Amino acid sequence: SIPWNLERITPPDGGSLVEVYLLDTSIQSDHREIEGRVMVTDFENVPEEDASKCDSHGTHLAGVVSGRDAGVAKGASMRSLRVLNCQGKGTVSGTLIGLEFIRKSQLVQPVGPLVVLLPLAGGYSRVLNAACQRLARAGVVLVTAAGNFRDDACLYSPASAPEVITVGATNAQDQPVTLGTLGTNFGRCVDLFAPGEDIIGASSDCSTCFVSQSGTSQAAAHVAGIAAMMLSAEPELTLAELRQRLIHFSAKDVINEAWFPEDQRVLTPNLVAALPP
Amino acid sequence: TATFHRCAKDPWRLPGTYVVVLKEETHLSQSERTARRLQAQAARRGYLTKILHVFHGLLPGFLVKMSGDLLELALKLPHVDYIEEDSSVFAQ
Repeated sequence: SIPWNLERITPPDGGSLVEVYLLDTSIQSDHREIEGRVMVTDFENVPEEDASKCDSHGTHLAGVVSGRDAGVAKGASMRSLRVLNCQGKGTVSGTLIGLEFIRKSQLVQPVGPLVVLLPLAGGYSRVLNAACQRLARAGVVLVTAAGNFRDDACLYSPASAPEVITVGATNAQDQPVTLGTLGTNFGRCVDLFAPGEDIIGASSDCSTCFVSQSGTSQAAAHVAGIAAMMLSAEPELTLAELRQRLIHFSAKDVINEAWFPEDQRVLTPNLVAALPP
Repeated sequence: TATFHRCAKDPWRLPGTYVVVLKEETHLSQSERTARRLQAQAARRGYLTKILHVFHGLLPGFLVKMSGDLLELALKLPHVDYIEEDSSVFAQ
């Protein structure tokens, strides 16, 4: 049997030509699911708090992207930057310093196509959107979470940046994910949806432990994996061509738009990401 | 010409730390000199400041820990495009 989400995106250990940068919490890089596939950079810029719990979020997402048993792009390599503290909180300034670190690292030692996964959100930020726009215009692909606020993604960053691929979350019924009284964001700033409910992935509680997690971070990690597979098969794709491929291979009109507020139905793309055949 | 911006979600604001963003094409040498100029002008007015980081590569500018009382003065510095108060981001 296979996790529902991996079956959903399947219409080979792919994505080997791409490096995926992850800006998140600390990661248990020795977990059997991701050991040897995640390179922990010396980067750390986190605010003071208000090890197993500290690395929960990032370890799970690294597993979603490249994990041996439950990853999307099992051939992709990852590089992690710590911008979120033990409580999952970071700053816009720390995230800016991290994005700049990625660009500097690329200029010093260029490799293949880069995908940057931003599984975080804050309020609309002119500076964070501008830094994302500059990095995308430099040729780097950025994928971010739409946000878990059951709200218009245009009010959050980096979700609101048009040059970033912004991902909402859907469940096994292809419906928008509910997360307590909130749930996935929606609206015109969301590019597409992807599996983000009960996603089996690496658990930092033990070297071989697995846990199911839900959220737009998990949905964005699926899209970063799909992008790594698409770019590894067609490395010359521009960002515009990659976005066109993601839309082309997505499942269309399967989301029941009634879950979204009335005015957001026409503005929200009815697309669920999938791998090409 | 420069403008000031702060997070609309008031509980997510981090007052006391500001991202000073300079105009496109401002060089690292100009960003470092502008940062020193702010520090000197602030010290003349009795305020302590700290330059936490100098940006270059994506956006030119710097990160400064200082009282928001200095924002009107900082917005008059040469090359300033805008200033944004730092704010929180959260794992999704």
